Amino acid sequence: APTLGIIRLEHAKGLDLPAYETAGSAGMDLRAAVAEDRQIVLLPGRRTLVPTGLILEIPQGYEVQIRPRSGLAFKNGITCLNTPGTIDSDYRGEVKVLLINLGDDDFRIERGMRIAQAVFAPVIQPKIEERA
Amino acid sequence: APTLGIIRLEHAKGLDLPAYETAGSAGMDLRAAVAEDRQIVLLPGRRTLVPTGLILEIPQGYEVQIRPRSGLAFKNGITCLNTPGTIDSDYRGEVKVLLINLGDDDFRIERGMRIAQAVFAPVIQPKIEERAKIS
Amino acid sequence: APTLGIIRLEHAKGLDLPAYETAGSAGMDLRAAVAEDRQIVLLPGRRTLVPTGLILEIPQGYEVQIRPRSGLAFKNGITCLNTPGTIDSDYRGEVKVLLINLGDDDFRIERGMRIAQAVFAPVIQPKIEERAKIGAGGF
Repeated sequence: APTLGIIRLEHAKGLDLPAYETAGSAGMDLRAAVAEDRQIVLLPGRRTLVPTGLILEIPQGYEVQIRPRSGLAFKNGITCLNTPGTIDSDYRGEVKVLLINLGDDDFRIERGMRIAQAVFAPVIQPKIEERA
Repeated sequence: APTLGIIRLEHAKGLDLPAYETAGSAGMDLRAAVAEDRQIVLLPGRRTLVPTGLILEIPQGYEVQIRPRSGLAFKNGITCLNTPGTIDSDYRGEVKVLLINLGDDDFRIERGMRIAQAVFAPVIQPKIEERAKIS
Repeated sequence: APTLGIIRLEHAKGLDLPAYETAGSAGMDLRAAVAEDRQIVLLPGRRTLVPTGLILEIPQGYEVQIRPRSGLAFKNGITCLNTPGTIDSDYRGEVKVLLINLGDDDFRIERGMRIAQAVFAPVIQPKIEERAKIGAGGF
């Protein structure tokens, strides 16, 4: 099995590492690493980039997809706007989740809230051949 | 090849099992297993769960992704809000599809309508190693 | 490595083909093949199907996923409405990207603009077995 490296930045240190819940799980929940005293309200129609405080180190040949939580999508109409979000094996910046409120409630985002799921997947760079 | 188990519930009566159209197909189309003599109305901005009438039995090591139907996205602005929806090997509920109307017309959901596609894939759980420095 | 064939239609003449930025890139950017000195102005809440002028010949056992660019989603609220758009190995039509504007400002699509990314990956088909009796997936 490949190894996924995770660095917790300072604002993610008090939150758990991502992990698979069971041997059957497809993904790992990611949480909002906003400050405890800086909760936000995502208004209907609006979008916001939510920090996780994580840097991912994905080996060559793999990617991580950032997918929506189904519960939040159903209950509140919240989703990830750029889904599935593509984290490259090459990326060493912080992973951030772009949420959009496509419902009609004023949705509160708080530190520690589960906001998305990460799925680790193979990816290939094919030879690209122009043809007639 | 791995085997995907499918249970058809009673309200899926008369609807075929999902199947791949060809050896080249990446996904299987799912249909709306809603009551036969009713149209469900999905107004602009609204979302709703649509039953497929299927329980999937996905073997450990694999997942199913639920992806949008392109034709309904183009023609009516309809999509799957939580796309790509993740169904794991633990899940044994009925598969439901979360549609949202991001167009300007009343959209009518009818029995048998194709509403999404299912893509079956292996899933990998990498070893998670916390690191203090960029490698 | 497998080979992705790309046939260029007339309106993609003059444009760079899709290519990976680095050896670690998961996706390669797709460009709008609208006529030069033509524009698509996409108003808030509207969707439009943007031509790439490319046909992909993907070999069997693989698919291409059309996914959104993160920068357009963040900066403009633009996304791919049918994401991830599946292109299978049987598909020989022109690739067209279905953009929707979920932001507040107009979004102007111009020739050559990078409007999506394509991710190439293996795909499998399981055997399907009907059963009578008996996790992410529920709501």
